[PDB]
Amino acid sequence: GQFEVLERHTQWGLDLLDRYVKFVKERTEVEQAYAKQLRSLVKKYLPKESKFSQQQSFVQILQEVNDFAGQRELVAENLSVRVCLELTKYSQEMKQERKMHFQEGRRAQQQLENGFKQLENSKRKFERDCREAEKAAQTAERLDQDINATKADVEKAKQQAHLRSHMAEESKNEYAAQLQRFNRDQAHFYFSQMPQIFDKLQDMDERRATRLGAGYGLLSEAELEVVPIIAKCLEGMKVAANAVDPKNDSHVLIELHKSGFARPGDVEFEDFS
Amino acid sequence: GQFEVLERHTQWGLDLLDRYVKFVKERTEVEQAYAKQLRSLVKKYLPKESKFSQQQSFVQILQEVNDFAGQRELVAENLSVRVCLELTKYSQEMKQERKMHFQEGRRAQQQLENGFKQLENSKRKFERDCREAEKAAQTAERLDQDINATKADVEKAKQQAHLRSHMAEESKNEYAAQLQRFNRDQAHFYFSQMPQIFDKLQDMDERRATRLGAGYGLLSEAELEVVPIIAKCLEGMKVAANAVDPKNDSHVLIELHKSGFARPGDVEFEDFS
Repeated sequence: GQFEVLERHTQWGLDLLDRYVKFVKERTEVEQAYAKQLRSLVKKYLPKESKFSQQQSFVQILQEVNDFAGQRELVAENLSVRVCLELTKYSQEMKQERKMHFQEGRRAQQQLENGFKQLENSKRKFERDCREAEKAAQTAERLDQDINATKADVEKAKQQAHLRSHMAEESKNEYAAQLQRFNRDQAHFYFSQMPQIFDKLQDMDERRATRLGAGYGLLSEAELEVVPIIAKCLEGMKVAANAVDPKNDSHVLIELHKSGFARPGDVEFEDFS
Repeated sequence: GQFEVLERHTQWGLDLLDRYVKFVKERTEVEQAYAKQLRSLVKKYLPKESKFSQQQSFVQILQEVNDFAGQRELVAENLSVRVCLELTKYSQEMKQERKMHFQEGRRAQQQLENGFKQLENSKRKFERDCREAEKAAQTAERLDQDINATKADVEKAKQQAHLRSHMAEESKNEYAAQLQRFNRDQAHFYFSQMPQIFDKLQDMDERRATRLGAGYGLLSEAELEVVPIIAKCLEGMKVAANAVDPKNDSHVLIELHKSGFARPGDVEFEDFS
């Protein structure tokens, strides 16, 4: 009974494993689609004038957003490897080890069942043999009481009875031996054989569970790894914004252009006379 | 000259403003599409068995990922407000203030140009008036030298000359006054009038530049604001993974099910005889 339960439960353990793997695969894809659009966006507004801080910082910011997208691709990459690829391989291993333990258990059950079939046939053969001996005893008996039967009639019927009696005895002994044989095997089957199989499944199940736990961890671990650089990115944007020097951009304007500011002097008198 | 340059430059300042606004709007949309898929994902694997830590932590993790999506929506929300909405309104204000300063400048140029047209007409009228006086002087002169002309011929032609001479003098004075008038205005135009307009455009431009700088800042500021909760989210996932107690889940299994583990005893002997 504890066999069918472990069977459904260990299968459930692999199913959950396979779902987590599936959940991370999609997380990976969702993450990548995002980074993609982030790249595209940066492409769309980046320079196809660039002397003023205003136009400068905007580039520096587009740059850090572009780096940020890089970090997200890094997470999608690591998860895809440390989790999906690895755990998918590991789920295949455990799916197989599980199969092996159950085959060993089934073989154990089959060996005992075959023992039971032996028990059965010997009991049956004992029963029928008992009936014959009884039917042959009733016959010999009745003639024995028939004062008109001959001594030969009694002798013959008695022979058949003694004969069937011995056969029932022999059949009884094989039934008995078989019973003793079966009971020991069954006892041993439940005392050590099944417990030993249960241990293996408990061991494997616990290993998958622990490994599934580490898989859970890789989800947050991949995020944590990129935390520092994402912080670098954010700072890079904060400095860029504070780099915008409005009063100085003005200075730069009335500079490269001033050489064209002509201040016309007084118009002259046109004496025609 | 410095007018047309400031004209193109201040327009460029508003254009860059409008591009940043545009860049953030899309960032907002890219961010939202991401959070959406993140929500959908969590929906897809969340519970439509839940007694084992393994199934537990997975939910707790799906929960924190779901919260994470919330934080991203929060950023998309804030940017959409503090940047897009606000700066779009502000770009409209500055587009209008800019228009106003240039109209004031154009009016200044038109007033001077109209002054020049006055100068011109007076010069022209002086020139033609000079020629007449000259043509009339050559006529009076020639008759004056003609010993066969009469005194009347000379007198008449001289009258016409003196007359045209006075008209040329009067026209000269109006040309002169006009010149003095124009030169002062032009001088004043370039000394104070245009400088005063330039200041206003410099002031406005610098204000848009500074404001555009703050807009740049809101990009990183919105990220920083959610940094703490995103950290909470990551921790929530790390604990969940470390909460997976494999050895204890086993315990929970051979519990709610054990009441069904029947250990069959010895089969009994069937004495038929």
